[PDB]
Amino acid sequence: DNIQGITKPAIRRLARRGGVKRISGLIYEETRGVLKVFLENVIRDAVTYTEHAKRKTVTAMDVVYALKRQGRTLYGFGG
Amino acid sequence: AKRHRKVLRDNIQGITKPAIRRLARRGGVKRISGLIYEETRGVLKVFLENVIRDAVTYTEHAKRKTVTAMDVVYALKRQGRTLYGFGG
Amino acid sequence: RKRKESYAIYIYKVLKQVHPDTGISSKAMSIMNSFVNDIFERIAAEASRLAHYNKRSTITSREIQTAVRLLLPGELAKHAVSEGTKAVTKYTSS
Amino acid sequence: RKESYAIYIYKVLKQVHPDTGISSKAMSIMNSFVNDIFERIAAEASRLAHYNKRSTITSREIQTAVRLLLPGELAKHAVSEGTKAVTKYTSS
Amino acid sequence: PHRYRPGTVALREIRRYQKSTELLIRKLPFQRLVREIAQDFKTDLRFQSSAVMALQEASEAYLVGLFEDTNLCAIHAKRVTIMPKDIQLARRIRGE
Amino acid sequence: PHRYRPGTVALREIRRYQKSTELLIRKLPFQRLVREIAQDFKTDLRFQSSAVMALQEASEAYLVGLFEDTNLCAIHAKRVTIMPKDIQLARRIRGE
Amino acid sequence: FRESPPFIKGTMRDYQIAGLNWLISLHENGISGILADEMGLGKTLQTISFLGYLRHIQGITGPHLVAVPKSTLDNWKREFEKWTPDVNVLVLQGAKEERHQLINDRLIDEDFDVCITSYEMILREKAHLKKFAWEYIIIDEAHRIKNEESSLSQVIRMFSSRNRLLITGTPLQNNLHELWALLNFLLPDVFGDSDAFDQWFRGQDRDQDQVVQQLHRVLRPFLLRRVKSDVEKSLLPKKEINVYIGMSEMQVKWYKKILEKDITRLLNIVMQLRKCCNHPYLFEGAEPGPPYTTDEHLIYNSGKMIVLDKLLKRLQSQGSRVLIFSQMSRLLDILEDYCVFRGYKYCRIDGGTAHEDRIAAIDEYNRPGSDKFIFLLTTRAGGLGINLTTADTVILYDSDWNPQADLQAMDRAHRIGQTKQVVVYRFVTDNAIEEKVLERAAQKLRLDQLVIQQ
Amino acid sequence: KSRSNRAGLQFPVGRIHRLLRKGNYAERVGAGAPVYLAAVMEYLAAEVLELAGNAARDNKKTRIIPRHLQLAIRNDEELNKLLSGVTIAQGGVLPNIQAVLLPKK
Amino acid sequence: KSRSNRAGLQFPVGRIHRLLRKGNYAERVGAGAPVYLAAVMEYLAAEVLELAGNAARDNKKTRIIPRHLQLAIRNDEELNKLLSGVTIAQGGVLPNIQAVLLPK
DNA sequence: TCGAGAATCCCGGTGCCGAGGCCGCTCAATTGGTCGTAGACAGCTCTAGCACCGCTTAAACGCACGTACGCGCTGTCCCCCGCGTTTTAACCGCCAAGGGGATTACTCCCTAGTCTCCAGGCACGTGTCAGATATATACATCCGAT
DNA sequence: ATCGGATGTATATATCTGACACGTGCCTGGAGACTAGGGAGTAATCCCCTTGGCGGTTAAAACGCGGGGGACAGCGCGTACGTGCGTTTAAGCGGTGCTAGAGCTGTCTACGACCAATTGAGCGGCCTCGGCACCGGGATTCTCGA
Repeated sequence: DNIQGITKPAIRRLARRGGVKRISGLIYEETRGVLKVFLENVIRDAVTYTEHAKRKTVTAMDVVYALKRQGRTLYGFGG
Repeated sequence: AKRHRKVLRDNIQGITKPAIRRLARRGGVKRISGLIYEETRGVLKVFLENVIRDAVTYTEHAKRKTVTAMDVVYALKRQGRTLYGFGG
Repeated sequence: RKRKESYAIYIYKVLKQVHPDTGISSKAMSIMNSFVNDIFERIAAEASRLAHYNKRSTITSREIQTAVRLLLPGELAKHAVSEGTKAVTKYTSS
Repeated sequence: RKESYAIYIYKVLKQVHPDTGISSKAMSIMNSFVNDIFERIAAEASRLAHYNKRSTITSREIQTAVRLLLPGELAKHAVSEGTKAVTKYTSS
Repeated sequence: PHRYRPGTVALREIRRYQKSTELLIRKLPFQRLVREIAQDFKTDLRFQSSAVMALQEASEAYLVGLFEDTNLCAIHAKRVTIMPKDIQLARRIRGE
Repeated sequence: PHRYRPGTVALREIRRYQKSTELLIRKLPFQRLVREIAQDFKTDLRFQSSAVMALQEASEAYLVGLFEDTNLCAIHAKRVTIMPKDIQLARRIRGE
Repeated sequence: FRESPPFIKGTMRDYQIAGLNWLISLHENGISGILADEMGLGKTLQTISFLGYLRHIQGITGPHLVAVPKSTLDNWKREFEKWTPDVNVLVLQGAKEERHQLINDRLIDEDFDVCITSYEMILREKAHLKKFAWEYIIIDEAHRIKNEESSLSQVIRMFSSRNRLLITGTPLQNNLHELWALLNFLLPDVFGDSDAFDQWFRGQDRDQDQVVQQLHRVLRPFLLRRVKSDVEKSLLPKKEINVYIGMSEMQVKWYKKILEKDITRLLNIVMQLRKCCNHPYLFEGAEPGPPYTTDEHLIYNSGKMIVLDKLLKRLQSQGSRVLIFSQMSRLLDILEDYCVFRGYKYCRIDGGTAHEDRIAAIDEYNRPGSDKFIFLLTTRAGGLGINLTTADTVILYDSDWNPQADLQAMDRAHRIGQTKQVVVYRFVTDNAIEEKVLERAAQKLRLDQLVIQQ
Repeated sequence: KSRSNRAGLQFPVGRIHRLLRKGNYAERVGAGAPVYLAAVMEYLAAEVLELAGNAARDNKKTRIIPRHLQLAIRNDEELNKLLSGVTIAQGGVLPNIQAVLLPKK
Repeated sequence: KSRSNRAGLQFPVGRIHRLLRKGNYAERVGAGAPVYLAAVMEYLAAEVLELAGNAARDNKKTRIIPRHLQLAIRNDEELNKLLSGVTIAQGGVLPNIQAVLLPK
């Protein structure tokens, strides 16, 4: 379907920024299983704000308002 | 030589070697090493430096000199370690 | 003197409606005293940060129905919405 | 239309630096930083004034709520930067 | 027939990907990952194109915040390789 | 000359200290640990005697919350013994 | 009945023959009247004639409980064994693994008459002593029960008896509440007259001789207090003088600068008006040196020690043996480094001195031609009852905070067999807290001397 | 006829609608708004005391003492995420021996 | 005679006194409470810029771009504890390689 | 692979003090009735979002290899457990002080309401130069080699 | 230890483009002058803690200890990830239509705020009597051994 979105090298160039040296092979089924989780505790709190404000357009302030709640405050978009 | 209270012990050693075993036995560990009993006595003193400092600051704020349990729970609430069982 | 106004009876009325031959100890009264507040002062301070986004003032029964689906993680949000709204349509129609 | 702080921070830069310009998106961070510090002091100031059953935010209910949030040897600084202003805003 | 040893180009990506702040994961497939997952929550949604970036600037600061704390449990086991034995320890202490 | 093996009484404390909720660390020396540390912050303080318990009910729920997450890094190194190599990893991911 | 019955041999003395027929009057009508006397007049022998006298005459021979302190618990099992061997005694001691043989097989089988006990044994046998209809329960040295918010007031009222007896040596504080609080335990028909004659006691009576000295004819069957100088008519000395002195610049400036610090350093009288007034540098903040080498100008500083800086060149040659009571054993570590450093042969006791270490020093302190003259006491453990009769000069330091204590601590001088002259000093400075305290000791003593007068 | 028994609740409503206005949570509080709050207050206190009624019959006792609540919350999965960073006074801990500290057989 | 300039400051006090009344923090705010908050916010906002300003020339540029604010909070012993939850758009991290991954 | 033998469970007793009922109470919820207005629904504009289609080349995939690390197995020391042994330090009780924390209850003063200006801040018009591509310049750097 | 690449930094015209700036209304702050509600500031009365001494008990803590099971370097070893090269292949941007909906404009009620009477639901006390804590005692079983 669409979990082919973030690829194998697109996890490798993340893990280089994380400062690891040799990536195993079993990670590429775990990382997609932990990136699909983090888009179900932000988007689920971005749909809830946008449905509440009676809009059908998820805006850049909802996601910063959702990420404000669970201690991952994101600067650079508004507040 | 006898006049002094000097050559005796501290109060950070007030929690002793079995009272760090029986904490860790509650934690589900099998064999503690022998090195831990100085590491844990440090990190308990740091955590009480980041609760009492947020407790006296409330107590100086009402200009009381009586650190009540309401002040202690309200310190623990802000840093995400909410304690129940003392009213509020 | 010093009424101080806990929830010592209302919790105990709920205990006589789900296990009507039990009892609750007075130490555990003070815990459930401070578990309904930690839902009260977490929803009420959530709708205060949600009416302030859209710039309204009226905390309605929709700035609470949104502020329950954020806190209650899963299978408590799918009941306390349908349990709360049960105690609103039964409210205004009598 | 809106309102923001993109004219005051540009002045506070032009005290401490005469020449280093500041870009667009890096003003957006400093825009959304002193909206974070405002909504972390006051929300701690309000709940502090409500613990004591009073009704009034004052400079005695901010100064306590700045000693909590500021980690260490910043509240030692920032108290000396606030009370320098009260003794001018009152004494003039 | 020149070739570096294994253990070399893995360093010349670290000291290059810790300087440039380009967006790592690909911006068009990450767009249509977000649009799929929201459709389990409400159908017929439109995103601002400066709001789908707000997930891409924040999910990367969660995975890099995971892999900079995964490796401290890998090196703790005295090997230099991450495994899902390490990810499932890293998410255990913070956010299970 | 009866004696259990090493690896036995260490289990018959775990399944006994995970049932009884008595206060583990000693209540009178923990009182005068709190009264000392506050005197670096403000001299001449008095505590409520039901407020010094509020530290004892909360510090134990931090150390037990540390040793139930220390051991997951000890077992991850495939030994069954905690060390300050593990505590300094456990505090790294949450609260350094 | 002015002889002793033939199970009590050995000719009980004439001041206690008159202590039994007068004690028959307390048996009759039920009043559990207090029996107080001076230390040494054999109040034991007036009680064994109360738990064996019932056997042949009154015919009871039942359970009786006697609560005595543990420091005198060694005495009582001997005294029944001396006089009346027929009786049952049952003393109590031991840990868990050695006591319950005296609770499984001795008490519940009713195989006892006199259950001599300790005060800590009451609170840990508060089930196993409830199972008996006690007959005559006697508590000796009866001044523990002055506090009614105790857990002996609110324990020993639980299990009951027909009548009783109490023995102390003292009528208590002249704030008057500790008299009635024992009387609320003597008879439960007294608390209905305690605060109902409440106008009849509270007023500071100018007519003592026409109310208070005529109040006694109601109250004379409740109490007794006697004096050893009417049983020997020879115990001559009773002498008590004191000085009025002043401190010096390290605790005169700091006498009047710590009030700037205060008006820690809390409870100003104990913290900053006994420490910085009696004996100096008790904070290690009035030090010359971190080498702290003991020297003069570290005993010259005190107002009090500067008497002792001149006393122990006078006091050594007069020939006495100097018993120094004090408070606060932290201070005795200063006085012990006054005689180690200056060569005075010394001994000591405190509350940390274990009981065989105590008497092992006292016996060498009672060698007839010995060496060590100076014995460091403390007023709170210097009221137990212990043989120190070989000295003749006592220097208290401070104020007698509860004013019977150093008037009970003089019983380490005039115990039986002291024909020496007895001098007892005292130290009180000028303008301090302590004159008002010794005014408070003046008022708390000119009204129970009254009771000895009246 | 009250308000706190007009919608069939068992919590109070007039006490809550007092505290949504003196607690300074807004300027205007809707009339039908705290009545919707005083059911979600009670459904979260008729869920813990339902599971506490399966600790007293799981340890053969009658009262609810705070060891029961600690066994009530932690064996649940849905009240555990709501109360993730939440302690309970003298609660102890859930019994859990990790699966490698066992004996050999 | 304006209100911030009488207090000797740079941040506005005519705006903070409106952002305390209308945010439902409390009913009554003090007279000086938006001066002492317009100063505590001054110092912290000056602190990030100046500590971005010394490192505004490690790359020898003269525009602060969001990499430099990231190297001004994460390169401080005390401001990092105030913001050890936050992120920044396009901030990155510090260059570090651990002590076993190196060539030896 | 099953008998000695302690630990743990499970019965029965006692008895004690907290939890629940019940009374008197008083004061915060509850109605009814005013009166202002924020939000609700209708109504118009324009803006930013979706879906296309065609072109160009970074960037991903699947291909070899080949060495390098992860795991398994070993003896090899050595570091913490399990149990009997001294003394100690918590834990009660007690003592004798006095003072710092909480309703009444009074009467200043500093914050908000209203009306009327006005200068400061704010988007939108031109309209400039500081980064960043680039492309050719020399210039500092770890492995096949000895 | 030395010579062939493969990595990196000093540099110049040479451009695009965004940050710093100038010219306009309008919107909010602030001066003003009353007016009241919050809280300062004393002033009685009562209840909990602190200072440094005494008494005793009594399970834990502290100190030895031989011993045994784990930690920890070695060393073999073998798949498994890294590195690099021809091949596909989807991102990217670049227009270009086409219209959904975000944000607003403009009425006008439906609905909270608030008032003084109203008058029960909920509040601290008091007495009590089952639940559970405890102490014997004997069954049940869990891990050491042959």
